[PDB]
Amino acid sequence: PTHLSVDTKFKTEGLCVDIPGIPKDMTYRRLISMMGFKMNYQVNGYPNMFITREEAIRHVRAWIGFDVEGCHGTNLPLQLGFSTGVNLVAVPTLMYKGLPWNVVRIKIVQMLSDTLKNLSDRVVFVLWAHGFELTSMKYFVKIGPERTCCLCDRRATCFSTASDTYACWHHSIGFDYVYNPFMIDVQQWGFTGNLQSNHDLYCQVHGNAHVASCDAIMTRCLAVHECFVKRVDWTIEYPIIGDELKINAACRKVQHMVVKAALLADKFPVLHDIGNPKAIKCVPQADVEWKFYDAQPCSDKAYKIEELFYSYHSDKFTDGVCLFWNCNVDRYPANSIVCRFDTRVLSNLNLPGCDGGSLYVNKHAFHTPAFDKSAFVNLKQLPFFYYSDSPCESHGIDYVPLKSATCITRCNLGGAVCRHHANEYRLYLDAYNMMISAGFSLWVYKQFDTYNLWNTFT
Ligand SMILES: C[C@H](Oc1ccccc1F)C(=O)O
Ligand SMILES: [Zn+2]
Ligand SMILES: [Zn+2]
Ligand SMILES: [Zn+2]
Repeated sequence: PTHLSVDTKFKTEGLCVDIPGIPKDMTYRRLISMMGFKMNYQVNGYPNMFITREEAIRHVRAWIGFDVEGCHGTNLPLQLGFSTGVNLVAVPTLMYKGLPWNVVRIKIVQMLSDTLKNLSDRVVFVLWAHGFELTSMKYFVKIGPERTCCLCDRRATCFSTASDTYACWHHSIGFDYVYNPFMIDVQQWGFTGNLQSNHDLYCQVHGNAHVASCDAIMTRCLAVHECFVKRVDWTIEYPIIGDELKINAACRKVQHMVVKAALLADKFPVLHDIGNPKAIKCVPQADVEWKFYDAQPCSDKAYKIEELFYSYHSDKFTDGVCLFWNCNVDRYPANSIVCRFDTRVLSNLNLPGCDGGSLYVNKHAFHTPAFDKSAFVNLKQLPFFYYSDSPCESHGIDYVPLKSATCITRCNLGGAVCRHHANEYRLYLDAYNMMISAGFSLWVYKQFDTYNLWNTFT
């Protein structure tokens, strides 16, 4: 029970308008053969072009929606649409004019390689299969045993007929065939009605401009909805592909800094920590009464503050301060410290999601509801600052004297930042900029003022 058996049944009703007469009784084995591919009884790491829903979820970074619409099918031009927004027109002889397959296949390899090189070791074509997309694969896809890249140790994803060589997404410049792609037909999952009617039940952000790329985007969106919005699996781990470790470490440093300074500046007697049920006190030495409230990361809509706080805990969330560290609510109370992931951010960790939301993949996959500026009406943006009450002592990298109004330390109060605090400030600032650029936004109660931290040095 690891791969999808080629002898598994494939429902063909969705294919019979493009392919009339198609047998009702059909396996993946017969479908792959009908698509013009020969598997040759091969136990060389590629047992099936099609994969299970579980294998698809583990490889969500590889997902590329793909749709083919007949422009006029042997004698007719085809419009090839991808979830990157690209539309290519292939003649048998972003909107691109009609061109023969030998040049279309070069564009396909370039587009996939540039989209996927920093995300995944493969491609998973996410389909809402009606026939033409499956019969078009023979024109740009080659299959065979699992291979390695000619220039590196990564698995091969592309083939070149010019050189008779194989390459990964990073080394495929000039390559013309997609090699050993994977695919999944969403229409096999058991749906009633067409793609648009199922997609529109959960999403208003993607429309139907009636082009192939619109269908491709909708197909991947419906797949993300089914796999990450309604169903949520936090047991699945994802490989490190970027700055995951530094971002996570930075997040822990900023949370401790900000919460510690808020408690020192306003002396709240109670902190209401709302969110992750596995949360730990981020400022363990603080005097404050720390109370926890369990809420898993919402993946569909942001929590209504009325449901989190009301229906009869100190009960009085108005006493002291509320900490919402990645706990996405519709409207934060005025007495809050907030970290909210901005879904609009462009990065290799943040994948496009459903209904304005995004799929943030860092160790685990978290579908996050659309960033909404109106959630922060009772608060303000948290300014950058660095605070430290530790002794001014170097212990144990070169130096240029630090001058900064935001280095809140005893040495800066005394008129000259020490070397230890300058090094810690620069480290903190790098961690802070890393967290911000990853897409996290920080918000605080309007009365927050770092001028109140200077008198903690007496
Ligand atoms: C990020 C990108 O966003 C849109 C794409 C098409 C239409 C509306 C969108 F918001 C996507 O979902 O692929
Ligand atoms: Zn390579
Ligand atoms: Zn959508
Ligand atoms: Zn110092």
